[PDB]
Amino acid sequence: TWRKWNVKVNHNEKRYATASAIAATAVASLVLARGHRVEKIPEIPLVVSTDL
Amino acid sequence: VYAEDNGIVKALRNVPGVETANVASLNLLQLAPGAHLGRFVIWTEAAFTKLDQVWGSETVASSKVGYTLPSHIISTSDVTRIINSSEIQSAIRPAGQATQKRTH
Amino acid sequence: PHPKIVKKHTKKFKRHHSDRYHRVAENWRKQKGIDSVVRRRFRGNISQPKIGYGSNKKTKFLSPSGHKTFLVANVKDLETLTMHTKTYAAEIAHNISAKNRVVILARAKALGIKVTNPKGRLAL
Amino acid sequence: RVKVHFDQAGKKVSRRNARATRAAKIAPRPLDLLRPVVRAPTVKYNRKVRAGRGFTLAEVKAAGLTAAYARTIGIAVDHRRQNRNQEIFDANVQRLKEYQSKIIVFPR
Amino acid sequence: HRTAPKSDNVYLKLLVKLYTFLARRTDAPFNKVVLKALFLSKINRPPVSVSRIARALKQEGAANKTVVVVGTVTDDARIFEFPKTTVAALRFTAGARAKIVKAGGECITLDQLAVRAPKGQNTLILRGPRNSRE
Amino acid sequence: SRPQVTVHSLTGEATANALPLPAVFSAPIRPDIVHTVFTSVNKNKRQAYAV
Amino acid sequence: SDEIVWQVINQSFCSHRIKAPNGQNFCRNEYNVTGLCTRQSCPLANSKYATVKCDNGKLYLYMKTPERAHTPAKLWERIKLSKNYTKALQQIDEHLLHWSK
Amino acid sequence: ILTPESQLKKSKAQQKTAEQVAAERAARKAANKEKRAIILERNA
Amino acid sequence: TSNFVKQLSSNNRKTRVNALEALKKYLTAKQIEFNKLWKGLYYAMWFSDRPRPQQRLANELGELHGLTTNDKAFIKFSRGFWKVMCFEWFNIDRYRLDKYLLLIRRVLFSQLKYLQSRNKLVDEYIKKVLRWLPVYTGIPIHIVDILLDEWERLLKKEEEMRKIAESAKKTPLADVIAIFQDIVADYNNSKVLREKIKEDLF
RNA sequence: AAGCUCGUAUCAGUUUUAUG
RNA sequence: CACGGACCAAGGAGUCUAACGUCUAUGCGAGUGUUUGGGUGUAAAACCCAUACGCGUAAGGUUGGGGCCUCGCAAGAGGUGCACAAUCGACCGAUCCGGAUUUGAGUAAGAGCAUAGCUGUUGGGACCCGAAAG
Repeated sequence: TWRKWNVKVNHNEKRYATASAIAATAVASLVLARGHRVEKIPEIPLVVSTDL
Repeated sequence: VYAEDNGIVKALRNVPGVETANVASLNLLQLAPGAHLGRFVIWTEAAFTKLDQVWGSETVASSKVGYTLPSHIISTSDVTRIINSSEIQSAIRPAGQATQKRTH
Repeated sequence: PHPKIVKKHTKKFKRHHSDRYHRVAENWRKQKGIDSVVRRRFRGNISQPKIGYGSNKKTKFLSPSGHKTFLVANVKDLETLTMHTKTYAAEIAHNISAKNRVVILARAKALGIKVTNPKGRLAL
Repeated sequence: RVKVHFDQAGKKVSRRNARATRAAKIAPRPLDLLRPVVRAPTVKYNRKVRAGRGFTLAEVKAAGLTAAYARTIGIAVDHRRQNRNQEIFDANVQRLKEYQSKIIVFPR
Repeated sequence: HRTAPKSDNVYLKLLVKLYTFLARRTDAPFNKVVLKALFLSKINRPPVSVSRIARALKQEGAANKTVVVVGTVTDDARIFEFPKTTVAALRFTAGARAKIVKAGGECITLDQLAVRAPKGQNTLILRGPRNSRE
Repeated sequence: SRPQVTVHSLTGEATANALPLPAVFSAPIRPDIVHTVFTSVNKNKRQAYAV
Repeated sequence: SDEIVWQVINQSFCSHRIKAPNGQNFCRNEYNVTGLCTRQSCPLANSKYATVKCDNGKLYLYMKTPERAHTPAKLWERIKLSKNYTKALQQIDEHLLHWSK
Repeated sequence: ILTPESQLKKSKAQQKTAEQVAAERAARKAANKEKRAIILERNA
Repeated sequence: TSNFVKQLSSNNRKTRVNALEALKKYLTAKQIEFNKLWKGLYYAMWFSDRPRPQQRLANELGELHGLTTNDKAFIKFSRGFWKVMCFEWFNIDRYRLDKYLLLIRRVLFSQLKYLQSRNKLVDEYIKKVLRWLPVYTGIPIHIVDILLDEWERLLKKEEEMRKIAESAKKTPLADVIAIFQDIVADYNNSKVLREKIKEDLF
């Protein structure tokens, strides 16, 4: 059980990967190249009023 | 995504597949489901605005202490626009056939 | 059309001593015994696989009738072949039911694609 | 032999819970005790200032309250510590005076 | 005697995809130098502390040259006095970044260097110190 | 890019409001890094096992 | 910008891609010409694109451009096309004008 | 009513090259047709 | 101004069109203001369709110059253009360079058609172009050839005598080409654009 | 294998030529 | 020669970790490391971070010399020359009275830290199975 089950990852760098992950939520052809029938959404980033 | 929960999360918690995250966190595993980029986000209006506070731009500083978003190695991502530019195309000898002609 | 299709070697390679023993199977494997006859290539023994048998990049992967093979499940999948009816021919992965095959059939003749394995699971 | 702590996830949850009960009874009080401001030894660290154990007799006196009462008002007292540095003494006294002025006390 | 950089990093794959081209059509030596020094490893790209730049511009005509470092530029506080220059390289330590732009200079990626100076006309390429490591 | 974004109502139509882009959408995409950070970060929830 | 969206599609996966037994790999997108996702046919990394597609009616030429790139719900423009094969072809190479060959 | 203007610069530079080479075509006809003389007289 | 910038950038057709209108009814009534207007427009061109309108605007932003006071107003107002455009130039797309080269033309032609009014003024116009031709050598390449051709577009066989009388005047162009010869004769420059000029001076 | 500081302008299980 | 094999099925042997490495990638860069600990949590995850501590931070003259610039269609010619190479001056901890030799991957202008990956040495049962005694 003392097999390493976990990995330490630089913090700064990890924010790098978060930053990028958000960025791809924009380009709107990455939203397709993953999954996501999005073709009928009105606009991207799809932004809905706070009222939700 | 949202910013401050006024009671959304309970509405969506049941409905299949849908899932929310406060902006203060943004779970990578829910942005990039398997390292295939691009979750499909519905930001809300407040959170979208929060999103400068969180990360920060040339004006608003950080809120994640001592941080800045990454730089760029290129200036501009799309390359062909460099190469098919008039600004290179005047520096370079002319072209070939792109499919040569079998000799002998 | 296409060139004339040449296999360079048409006989499946077998594993040394496959038949004299069952505890040995027919899937080719190397001989690491430095004494062995099949490794040092003595006359009259079986023929190793070796790269030179590699077939002709033009006709490689071509089924005999001249098309290639592309393996489809539902009709929405064969619609990718609207363009190439002259190169690829498509056949129907085994687990498809007898319910949907007949659909892939009708629609696959309309498009004019060759289905290598019709008559699978279908009577009249 | 080899101990490997897989509960560093859980132990912190039970430590949050512990403090969550210790404030489920004592609720008005602040879980804690006022503590002096104390300079460290050893030419290496002496420039740093630190948390100590308890204020003192004297620091408690000149701050206008008495030991045995202090301990019950939230202060914490350490009887084996010796006030010398004027400045440290000052910051302490001040820190109490503060604490006094900020607290309340209920009746009985 | 190499082909493609060791890297996963997309953006120097688009650089490389640019500089192969440029090197091929323009047939200038500049491109072969810069590219042929791009594919190197991380040990082989010593970072160039900006004090070495300030050293380098102390020669003649150096007012007009865009000095170039394939590596990263890393500022050094051992200089308070820095020229007006224009630098192009891959990565800038934000320290160096703000140091130059404060001092009057300009700092721009390799792409923009190509667009500006495809022949690499009137440029300079500094190699970071090499053996100083183990 | 785009200078600004159109909020939508819950009925789904447009709205007079407009929002700048956060300029986090200017940041590089790095399918590499996402892939490494996401193998390492994905490993971090594992209950142990042994025999 | 687009070349990146490509390279992402050329290393990670598209939701849609096939990889036939020989080396070549289709693209099952509803909207594309040629049905092979490669640099110049994959509708997801182009930003300028045109195909032809049946409605169950006649064959609408669908077109897109960069400008509706961010507005997918309506991005593809659409045109019908005549029943004159001749006139059709003239309509096609009509609308496409300096769209590349 | 439609001027694409990207293709213009190309059509000019293209054109100039094509008629720079057609030079080398004719001049190369003169070159070769010349050679088939000298080399012959020297074979004799 | 901010309401202009944002009603032009607002991504929709309507808000953009009607914001154009208003600005026309406006400029009848400093450097920073003008920059802001540009970036407004620059993003108002970003959107376009089906190229006929894509042209129609290129006119529009041309016409917009047609509106020693206005001397100053529109010399500064164009300085804004050349600055914002050579700045936000190189971050453009590959496919858009269509529009912004077209527009870069209709503009330059519109600065001329104004400065053709009566023709000092001109000298200061070259006291922006001078300030500006000599970064991103992509654009001078364009204004060189398009310079001369579009100029011939102004003055509109014997027609060539109509020009070469009118251009036989040759003074404004004499000073323009004086700006080119300025940039060539120097020693530190593109080394490309130099060559390209020496193609198109001739 | 790796670096670059060569493809420099590098030699050779060889013959010669003069000195054993 | 000598050892194994009657045959079939199934099982069956370079693993894990720790300490030092070499390389490659990655993030930052005179810094460098969030994860003992706090806070928050949609709860063994994600996100945030105070104070410390680990490792690092102790310009000469010439000559050649990738690139560059100029002339030259061209070979070549002239100028500037980064890396380091070498040349003879230099500063420093240790050399007998500023020196006779040196000095130490010391300064002369930094290059490191951390994680991943392939691997290598060492101990752990350490590729699997089999020594007698104690």
